[PDB]
Amino acid sequence: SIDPTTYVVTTVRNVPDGEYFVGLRYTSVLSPTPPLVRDANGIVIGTY
Amino acid sequence: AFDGSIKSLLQGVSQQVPRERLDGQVSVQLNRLSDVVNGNRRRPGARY
Repeated sequence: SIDPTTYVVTTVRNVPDGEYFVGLRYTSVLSPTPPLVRDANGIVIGTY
Repeated sequence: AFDGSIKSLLQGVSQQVPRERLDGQVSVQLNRLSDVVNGNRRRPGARY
């Protein structure tokens, strides 16, 4: 939870006292390229 | 029977006999584009 008036935050159970970091998230999308078929001379075949 | 594939279509028009034309040359092109990356497609329209 986060108190709307004082901005105090309560963590999940069983965390001991100590030092911690606080920040924000981000995504790391990636997308390969589809394979291809290539004969001896390097020509592309079988696209369909 | 055998099969095959034309290497490419990105060298524009030519007028030599077929024995000597380089790879990629074609016989007739009109209102087309020799665009790379997108292929051999039609040209856009002219805006007033």
